[PDB]
Amino acid sequence: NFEKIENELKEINTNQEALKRNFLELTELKFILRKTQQFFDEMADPDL
Amino acid sequence: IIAAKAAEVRANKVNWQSYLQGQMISAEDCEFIQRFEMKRCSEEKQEMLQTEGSQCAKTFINLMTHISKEQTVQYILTMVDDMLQENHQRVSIFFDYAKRSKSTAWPYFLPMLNRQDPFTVHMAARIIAKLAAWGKELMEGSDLNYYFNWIKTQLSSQSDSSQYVQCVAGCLQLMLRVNEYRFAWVEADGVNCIMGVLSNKCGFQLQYQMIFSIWLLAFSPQMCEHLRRYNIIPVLSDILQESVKEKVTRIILAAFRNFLEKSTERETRQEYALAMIQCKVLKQLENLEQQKYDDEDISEDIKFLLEKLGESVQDLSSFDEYSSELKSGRLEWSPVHKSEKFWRENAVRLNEKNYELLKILTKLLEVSDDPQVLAVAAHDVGEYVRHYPRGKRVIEQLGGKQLVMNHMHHEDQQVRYNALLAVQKLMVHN
Repeated sequence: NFEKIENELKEINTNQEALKRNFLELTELKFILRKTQQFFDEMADPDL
Repeated sequence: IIAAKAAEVRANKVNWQSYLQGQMISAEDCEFIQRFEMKRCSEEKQEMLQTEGSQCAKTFINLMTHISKEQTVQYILTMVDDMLQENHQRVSIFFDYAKRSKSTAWPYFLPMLNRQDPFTVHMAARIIAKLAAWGKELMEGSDLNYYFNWIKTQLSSQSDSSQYVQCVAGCLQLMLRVNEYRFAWVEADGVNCIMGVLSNKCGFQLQYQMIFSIWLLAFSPQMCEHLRRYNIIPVLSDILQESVKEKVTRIILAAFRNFLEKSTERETRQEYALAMIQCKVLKQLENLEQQKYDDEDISEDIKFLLEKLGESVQDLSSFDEYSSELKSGRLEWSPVHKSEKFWRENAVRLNEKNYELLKILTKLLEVSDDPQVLAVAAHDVGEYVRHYPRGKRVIEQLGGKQLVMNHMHHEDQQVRYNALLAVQKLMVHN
């Protein structure tokens, strides 16, 4: 019981680390994507 | 219970002439017993047995048959038992007497087992076991049927009664020592009697004795094959947790080795080993291996069992076994599921047949009524992504992503937990 308790605790900890590491970068990417639409939409009547 | 009464009987001598004068026994019988009592040294005992051998067992039988007060009868029985202890060959005099009488040995003695005194009946039983185990004449047919029926009835009583069941099991074991009685006992429902008495929380010595008996049965290939109809292992695995004593632990380990050794087929070995592993014998074997004991057998058997259980775990971890359990719906924590090395080696195997394994898993994720199967499906889907990076998009395509991220809200907390583990696998990285 105790061995597994420790194992799963450590697993969840490392997973939290990895998930946060990915999440922060992807969130900043979302924000840049959003604001870059306003940057682009000065005369963006053509398709691209 | 046996020892104190045996000691008292060794001393509770009384005049054998009291019954000759009453004309219940013959003058030669009384004279034989008196002369044998006087002739105490080993050479003198042999001289008596070799000069008046025909009269010996007849005197015993006559006095035991016609005597009311137990003390003398118990004296004869204890004397025969102690004489067998002194020299086991003393079984031969009874056979010589029976042959001279033109009779088998059994009808003389079997009725005694129905007498009133537990001490006397059980001592007769010990004598019968010694006689018919050592001698050329085995017990057979209706005679053995009644003898093992008496064994069964004494077991059915299930404490002084349990301490007498000690002698019952001792007789049973001394008989099973020879092959014929093993098949006779398996043909009878006596193995069910062993199961019943074990489950009825019998005493420590009795546990050792019945595990001795099952270890004898497991020694034989065909008796090992027979006894699966009871499947002792689920009982023995957990009872081992309490029976830390060296006696019981050693004998159960030996019985385990006997199962996995004398199992007749690969499927038989798989059945026994599966019982073992699903009842968690492997971790206990590792703990006992870390442990160290007095004699060879315990540790050699633990090492052998580790070898064979490891081989069985590898077999169950076979890729073909994984596919076959997926086909058979047996998503029930076989060692393949938790063997990490298997997952590292064969996670790519889930792509075979155009991802048919993943397809089975993702169909079970919406077809499994069994929460165990559902949870194992979600967990295996997550493990696939963990062990094979490209599987992320495969699982997104098949809907395993959505299915597990939803089933983490399944009605069974076990399914929820496994689905959370699987979604964590998917989110191991981008």
